[PDB]
Amino acid sequence: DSEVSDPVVVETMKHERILVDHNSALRGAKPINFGYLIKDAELKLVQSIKGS
Amino acid sequence: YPSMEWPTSLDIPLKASEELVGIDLETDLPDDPTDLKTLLVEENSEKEHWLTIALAYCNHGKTNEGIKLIEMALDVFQNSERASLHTFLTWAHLNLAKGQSLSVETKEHELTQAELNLKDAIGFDPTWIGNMLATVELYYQRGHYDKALETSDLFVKSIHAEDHRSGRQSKPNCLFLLLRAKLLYQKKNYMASLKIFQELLVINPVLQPDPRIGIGLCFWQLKDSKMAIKSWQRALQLNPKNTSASILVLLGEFRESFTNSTNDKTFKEAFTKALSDLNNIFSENQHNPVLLTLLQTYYYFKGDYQTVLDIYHHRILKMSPMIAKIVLSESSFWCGRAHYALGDYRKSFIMFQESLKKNEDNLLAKLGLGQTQIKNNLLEESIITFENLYKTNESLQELNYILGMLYAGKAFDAKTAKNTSAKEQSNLNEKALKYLERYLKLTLATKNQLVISRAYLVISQLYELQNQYKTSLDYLSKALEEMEFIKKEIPLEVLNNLACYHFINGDFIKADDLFKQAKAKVSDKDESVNITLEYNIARTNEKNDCEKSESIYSQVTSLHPAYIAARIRNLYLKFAQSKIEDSDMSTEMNKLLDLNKSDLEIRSFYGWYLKNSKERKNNEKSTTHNKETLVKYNSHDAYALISLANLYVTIARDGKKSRNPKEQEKSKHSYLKAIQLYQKVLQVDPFNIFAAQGLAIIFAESKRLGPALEILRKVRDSLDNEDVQLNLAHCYLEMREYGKAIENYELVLKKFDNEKTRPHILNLLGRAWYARAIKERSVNFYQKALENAKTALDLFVKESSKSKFIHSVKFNIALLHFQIAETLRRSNPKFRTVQQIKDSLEGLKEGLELFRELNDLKEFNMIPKEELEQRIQLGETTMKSALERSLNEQEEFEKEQSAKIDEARKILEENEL
Amino acid sequence: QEYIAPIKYQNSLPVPQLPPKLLVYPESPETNADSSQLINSLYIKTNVTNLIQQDEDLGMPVDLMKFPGLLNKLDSKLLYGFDNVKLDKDDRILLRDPR
Amino acid sequence: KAKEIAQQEKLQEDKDAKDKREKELLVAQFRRLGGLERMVGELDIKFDLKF
Repeated sequence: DSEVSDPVVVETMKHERILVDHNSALRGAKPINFGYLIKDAELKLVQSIKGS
Repeated sequence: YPSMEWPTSLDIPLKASEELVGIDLETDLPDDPTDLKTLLVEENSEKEHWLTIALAYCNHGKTNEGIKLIEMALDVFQNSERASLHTFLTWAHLNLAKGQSLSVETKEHELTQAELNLKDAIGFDPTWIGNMLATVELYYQRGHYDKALETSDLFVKSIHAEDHRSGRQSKPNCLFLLLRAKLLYQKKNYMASLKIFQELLVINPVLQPDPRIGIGLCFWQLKDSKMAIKSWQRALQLNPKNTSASILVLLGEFRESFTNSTNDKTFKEAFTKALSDLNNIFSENQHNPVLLTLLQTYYYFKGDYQTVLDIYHHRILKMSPMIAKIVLSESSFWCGRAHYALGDYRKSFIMFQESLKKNEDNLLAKLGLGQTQIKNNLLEESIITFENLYKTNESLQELNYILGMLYAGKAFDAKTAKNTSAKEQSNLNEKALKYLERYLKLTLATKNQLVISRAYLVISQLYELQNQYKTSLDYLSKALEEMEFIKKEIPLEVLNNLACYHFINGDFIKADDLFKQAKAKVSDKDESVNITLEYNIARTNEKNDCEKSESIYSQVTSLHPAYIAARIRNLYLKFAQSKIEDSDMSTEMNKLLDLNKSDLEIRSFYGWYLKNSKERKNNEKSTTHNKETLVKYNSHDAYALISLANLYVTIARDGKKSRNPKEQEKSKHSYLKAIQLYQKVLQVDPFNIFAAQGLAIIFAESKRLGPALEILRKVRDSLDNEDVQLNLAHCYLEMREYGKAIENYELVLKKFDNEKTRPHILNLLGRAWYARAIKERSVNFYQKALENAKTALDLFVKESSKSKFIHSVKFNIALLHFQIAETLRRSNPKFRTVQQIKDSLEGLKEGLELFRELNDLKEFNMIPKEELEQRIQLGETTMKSALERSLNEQEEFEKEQSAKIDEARKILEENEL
Repeated sequence: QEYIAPIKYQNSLPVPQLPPKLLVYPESPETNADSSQLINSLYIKTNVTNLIQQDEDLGMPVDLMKFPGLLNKLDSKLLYGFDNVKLDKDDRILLRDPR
Repeated sequence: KAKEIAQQEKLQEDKDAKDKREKELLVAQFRRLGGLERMVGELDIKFDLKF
């Protein structure tokens, strides 16, 4: 089915808070905003790759 | 000090005798004033004695007796004689209209009577000052402060205009000064008003009303309240019967119980004296709104909320239209406080609204309004009111705290939601941080009040959300340090979260110690918190006591299999150490996935497993798995998106190195889909450095090495990783920057002891040294390349790895030996060793042995095996012979030079005298 | 030119690496935004400020019946103040500026 | 003639007296969250009034 019904871990999750998950861990150890690359990759790669 | 007390005796001339009859204006006055009318009409007394007896009546608590005696007097004197008598009556009724415990219609009656008599007197004499002052005071009592002040100004200009019109001047008139000082206090021009009050003090230090009162009022408004109190105390020192000075001193006592108390005992003494003085004054001034609002304060802080409400309802409301609206606002604000304390937030809202209606600048009432809005779950509305208050109170600690917490709650809630964009999240985080840090800066600027440590906890969580965990550590340690400064017990939660912040920073020993403190602060019977604390300890000791971690993991996975993190890391540790058979691993992950198939952490662990093995399950199932994660569970999941983009990049690069029409354009399309996936990840999270690294890799594989290197440098500044260092080295190699390529290759080797990646890095070190060798014809660089390649090959056959790689490094070694031979052969003998040429001949023989083992192998087509044959039978015949020619030349060279020294020997033997 | 060593750039997401778990702090009602203790915190500082103006008369009723000679003998003199006044020190400190 | 090391250690214990009064004021309950009520409730003054 799915996994087994454990009331004692259910109340463990209620009191837990996740420091880092699988997705935030991809920010590294110090925050670097890489949003500008959205523009960069689209002027330096896509338009040069679309020459085909 | 001077005196303007009234004479306590009157002598009236008698008319039968010419002697005098004496009246004590203190005692002798009849209980009904008509008993003196008689005496004043037979002996035809002057009107001034009528006025004197009436003034005595009024100044001894019998103003009605006086108004009626001057009423009687109006029958006795005729037209112009009445002028003074009307002026008196005006000021009489004014003082009846000043009844504090009076009703509203009686006060309007007394003011009507005042202006009746004033219009009469001014008709008889318009320029008598008693009339003129009576006019401005009338305007004052009718709230027309602007008109009162301009009529005072017109009068003052007029009086100077009729002494510079009779040629003289005037020294200041105390009552015009006093009215202008009061009116300037009303216009909130406090400083100006202070000066006038101060001016009066030097002109008349026994003036009534006491100008020290106004001095203190303006000192208090100008934030020198300390001095304010002194002047008020001064006023009570000079006159203990002055009840308003007494009340001002009482207010000073309440304020000084807060400002002057050193500790708890002194505060209790000062507040108890303030309260007993309040009781003493109040039990003879029971309709004083100020004392009633003070009682309200006391009853609120004593928890007696019903009495707060009762005071408002049964006392203040009955007399509300005559209370000054600032005092009424204080009383309605306390009534709202009481309603709030009783959990009746509708009525506390109503009363904070009413308090704001009577004083729009009542700060505490507005804070209460916003709080009642919070209590009614009107969050955005409460934010509106708090921010409108912030527009003019940005330096208020309590307001910065409240707004910081409201916005922190909004940020945390936004984090738990799916549909919160990255800029919504960051804007919320930064707004809450702005407010909370301004709270901290303001609270620490003062040194009387302590920091609410909740602010430290919330700030450290917010900096979690900003990916600044050392700041989290710093702020939470400030919380713990403050707690222990006030000798308060440290919550298990703060120790545990402090240990987590220490873990994320690399201090596993401090984290271990704090997790053990947290667990030491727990009952043995409880197991909900004990599961998380056991996982925390095991997770912290993975790299230092891995045998303890695996035991804890086995216990948590056996007893409580639903605890996911323990399962994931138990399987990770046993897989990464080859402690689990690959069959039983491939079974364990499926039994871990097929019961928690929506757990995105488990899905990402599964994707990692599929990518990592690269044998049992490869890119087919990882493409389907990650697209299942996207199109069925999140579709914004950075992890699955990046794995998809990575597989697209691998198929793109393996399409770009072949020549097949339809199937080199599927590499142009796959680079584009990979770019699109990285771009979407950056839309969801612009701080995702792995998307940046993938884009940089695509930049480098379009031979755009500048941008690729700058992205890889910025990624390395936040990711201490095998791959980013390897990519930096790779990229330096492709820029012909052989020095930095070699530096970064040996760096990635000196950290990150990884055995499956080691031979490839040694082979690329060999490639870099080979590159720097052919571009300087240096045999030392060829030999550095040679040792690197030799150790790479020995490890390739230690691993038993792909014969692709072993053949490639065998070719590399043979090529290097041939290059060494051919570079030594083209060298000046003064730069060679005989033993270096010997070594190069034996190196060339071993190069040819590897070349013929590459030729007879029926699968090696990295060189055409027609170039390979020619170098075999160029190594076999000719090059060899060449390298012995340069060998024989070298030693003949060597011998020749032993020729040369001995000739020098005989020449410097020959040269003696 | 001919040394064989292929270059392979890698991105390679990590294993999730589930760090230690935080615990939600126990509720502290007196430090919420809705706490009355914040209003009390502020009251400690601003305590009785809005009461010092006892009434619309500012605690300072104007009464001409307090001036001998005036209102009975028409003696305006006492309104223009004593000349050559002494000003005791506990009164003289009250002409200072705020601080 | 440097016998004045008695009066430079008078300055330092006067400073730490000043610091002990600052600390005593910080942890005083009447200046802390919820403490003003707690201290008002500990008073032994009994108004006899009903409104």
